[PDB]
Amino acid sequence: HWGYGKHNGPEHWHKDFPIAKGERQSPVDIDTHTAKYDPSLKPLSVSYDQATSLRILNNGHAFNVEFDDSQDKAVLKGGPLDGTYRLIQFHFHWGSLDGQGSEHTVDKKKYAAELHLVHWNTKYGDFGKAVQQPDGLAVLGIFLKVGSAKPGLQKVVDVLDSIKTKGKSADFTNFDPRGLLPESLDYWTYPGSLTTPPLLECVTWIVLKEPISVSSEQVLKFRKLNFNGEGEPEELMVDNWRPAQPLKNRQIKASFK
Ligand SMILES: Nc1ccc(/N=N/c2ccc(S(N)(=O)=O)cc2)cc1
Ligand SMILES: [K+]
Ligand SMILES: [K+]
Ligand SMILES: [Zn+2]
Repeated sequence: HWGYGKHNGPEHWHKDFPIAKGERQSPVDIDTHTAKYDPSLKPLSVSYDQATSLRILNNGHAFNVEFDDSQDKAVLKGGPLDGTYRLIQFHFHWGSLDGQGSEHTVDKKKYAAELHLVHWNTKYGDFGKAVQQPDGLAVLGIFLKVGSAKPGLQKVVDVLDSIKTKGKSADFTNFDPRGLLPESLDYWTYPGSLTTPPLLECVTWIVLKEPISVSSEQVLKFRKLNFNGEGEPEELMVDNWRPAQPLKNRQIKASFK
């Protein structure tokens, strides 16, 4: 029954998930001055031309846009990655107010929200086997700030009314995640974890430096979602972010000078 509240939120997770206090937990604060440019990083390749979305789901902690990952399509490679990683889902974390909501921070700055595009390493055959591996996953993280609308986000916004409550899902085909990407692929990268239980330490994080802008109206619609199920007392789905965790024995690398 983990969640984001007082009695079940991030400070409680370690009881059921002791890895919460592990050596490579996420998210982290990205100290931009300490991050070092890495000339060993290969160009990052985001190839989403053939991405095939299937469905959108309110899982009671966020909403997931799911992809058919049965064929080699929507792939992430290059950068810090060895081999090819396949897109399985994306989701967001966001705040109750524009001043908070991101999981990663940049010199302690919190963005209004953060998009996570989740990929599994194809060497491991599927997502379930990949999460048993230290290099099983790559998550592409993208910050959201409130300003101009993101036109490519609107289709997601408009379907949220149909998945208000935990356990609701809806068909969501033909969504193009290319419409969610900023111009620049400049990034920071480090080894980390899932940011929700089970908090598994499988993730190569790739966090883009350039945020996307979304409108106040768009993020307000995220905030109308519910953590609770249909017929249950309303608890708005807001502040579904884990705070920054200790960096410990890690270096953050920059893809740019
Ligand atoms: N058994 C199991 C259950 C839930 C799992 N969740 N997958 C996740 C995928 C991505 C993230 S995140 N917020 O992108 O780090 C967090 C969790 C993964 C494995
Ligand atoms: K609450
Ligand atoms: K949940
Ligand atoms: Zn996430």
